[PDB]
Amino acid sequence: SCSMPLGMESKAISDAQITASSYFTNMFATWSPSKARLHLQGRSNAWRPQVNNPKEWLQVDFQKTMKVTGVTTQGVKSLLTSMYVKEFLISSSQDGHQWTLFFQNGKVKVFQGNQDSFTPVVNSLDPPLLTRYLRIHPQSWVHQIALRMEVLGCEA
Repeated sequence: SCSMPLGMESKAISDAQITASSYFTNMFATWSPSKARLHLQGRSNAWRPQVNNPKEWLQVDFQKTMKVTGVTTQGVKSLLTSMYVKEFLISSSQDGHQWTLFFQNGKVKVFQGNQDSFTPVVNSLDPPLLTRYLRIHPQSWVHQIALRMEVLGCEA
């Protein structure tokens, strides 16, 4: 009863609500944070950071506190090239300035992500995370960091 998609795919979460540490742009494509939407199609249809390293992150601002019970991630296949995140961390904030890593079994939880560029993977957050802001922190990837995502949950 608390697993509704919050609005990445539907665009109920607007472009302005999605930001990142950096993003990759060249003459071919512009992989801006607001392209990180589950199942999005087109030339520029995922977020990619400017460099591939675990210092990079993607942020969503719900604009109020929500109850988050899962995240869904997907990579992207750009032309003939596969790109996906294999493992990631999650951090959260109410105020947008002080952040907390999501913990499980005594330590920072390393979420197991994708195994291809096109199939979604759902990761449960238990206990649920009550938060206004979410950040995803890629830790390992195939070829390049690329993400499309959805957030699952309900009202706080």
